Amino acid sequence: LPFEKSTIM
Amino acid sequence: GSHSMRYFYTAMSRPGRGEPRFIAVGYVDDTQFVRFDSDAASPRTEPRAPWIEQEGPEYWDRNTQIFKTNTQTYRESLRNLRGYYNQSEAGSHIIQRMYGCDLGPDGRLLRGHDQSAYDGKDYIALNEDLSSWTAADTAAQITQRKWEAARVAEQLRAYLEGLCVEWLRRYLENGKETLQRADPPKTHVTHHPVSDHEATLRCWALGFYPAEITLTWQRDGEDQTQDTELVETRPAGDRTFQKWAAVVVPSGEEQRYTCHVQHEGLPKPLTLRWEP
Amino acid sequence: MIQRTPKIQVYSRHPAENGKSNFLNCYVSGFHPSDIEVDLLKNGERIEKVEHSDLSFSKDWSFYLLYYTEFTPTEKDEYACRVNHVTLSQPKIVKWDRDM
Repeated sequence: LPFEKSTIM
Repeated sequence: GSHSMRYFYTAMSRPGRGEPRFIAVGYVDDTQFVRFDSDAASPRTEPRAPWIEQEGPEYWDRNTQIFKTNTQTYRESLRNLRGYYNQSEAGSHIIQRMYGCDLGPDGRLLRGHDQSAYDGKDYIALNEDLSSWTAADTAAQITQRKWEAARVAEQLRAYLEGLCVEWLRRYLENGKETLQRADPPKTHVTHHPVSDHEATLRCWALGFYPAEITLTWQRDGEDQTQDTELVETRPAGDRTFQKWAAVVVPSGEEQRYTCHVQHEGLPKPLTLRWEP
Repeated sequence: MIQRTPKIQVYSRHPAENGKSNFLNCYVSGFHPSDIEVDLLKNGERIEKVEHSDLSFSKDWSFYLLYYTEFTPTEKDEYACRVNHVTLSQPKIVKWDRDM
């Protein structure tokens, strides 16, 4: 299962 | 005995050729089990191993939503990094990310990983403590501040120590017949004359899983590192791997050479010689 | 930008036996950026319906792909892989050698 949070660099 | 799970993300801009492509692939050890491609006719997370097919629609929708959000986030990240490096809007650039968890032979978390790269160069990486970042340059220091403000390291530590390990253990159990089965290499030594006074001895290893293997040539019990032509381990296409190691030996001296094979699938390590 | 040229290997899935169905592989690895053109050739002509693995990369960030097709090796038929990448001035052709 992948990491659920995405954060703009 | 030891197992790992990794996700590999590639986000590539292509000015004049549409929006950046985002591809994500998931692996357990050397076995790919999922893919997502923003360029697909209908972008959705797809199974790539038989043991993952049993997961319910809630799993597939959960994965698809994460990867669709990532497609949008990475398009923003590519625009931002282009700005951080004062790059023109003309060139194609790539952000890569690889993260996941490693388990020991007892199934406990050995360590977590989270690394990002820009145009094939290290950009930002989560330290082994899963609490701090290593930024490669002043551009990556901007990302570091953004990630500290969003508490990314705290979120990753919780995922790596929790969900990552739990889901890896689930996959290892569901796919135990393949993932927890080490296939030993099938080995043989070939002989090819190159001239009247020298010949190539080639030591083959085929059909092995996992990819990790050690193939070495020894002359009178001593390693032939500098003299050995060693090909990169290659996939057979049926889950298994292949590799060969070769030495150019003086004609008549073949029996002084031994090939040593070490692999997880073998009952005992192998010692091979050319058998005329 | 730092670019890395592909390493290329052409080989069969199973040990080659003339007249016996097998799979021809062209493994491209260690390249950067990811865009690459790979064709499998039978007597200098491009084979159709060639399949490939999903894009992935190694610990050093370099990309790798496996291109493959079903084939029946014979004594006189010549197989090869044609690769083009931004690092190459012209396409690179690697011949299939049974002993490699």
